[PDB]
Amino acid sequence: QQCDTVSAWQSLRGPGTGGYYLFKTTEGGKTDCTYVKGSNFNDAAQTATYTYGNLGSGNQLTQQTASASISGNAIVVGTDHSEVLYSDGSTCDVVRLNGQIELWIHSSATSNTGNLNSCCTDKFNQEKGSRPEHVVYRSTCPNLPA
Repeated sequence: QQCDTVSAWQSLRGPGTGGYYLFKTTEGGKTDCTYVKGSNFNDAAQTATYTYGNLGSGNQLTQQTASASISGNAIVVGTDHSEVLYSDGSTCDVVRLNGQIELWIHSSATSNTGNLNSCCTDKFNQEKGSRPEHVVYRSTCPNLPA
């Protein structure tokens, strides 16, 4: 019931393999197959390399890298501070960034998007209020870089 979230670092790192697709967001105009993928995890410093992007041309994911870090209860990539609203550290995250509510899903969770952690879906549904949602992930998205 309490749906106790993991820490921002535990969210960022996740299972420590694979990556995350943006599943739902309040933000319109988002490019299909938006994703992030962490690597080079430094548990002591709570830093990682992020590779991120979305669907580009030629049915290929774009890739750009950045240092990811933690500030308070936010995952920091460039100037973006994504505040962790709920994460299980395993399969899904709900974050707030630039006013938007975002539900991210691990690559392992993409085949059953109707059976996600109830804590994630409840948090997303509560926090979006009356704002329309947008679905960004589709099954035909390419696999993540690696």
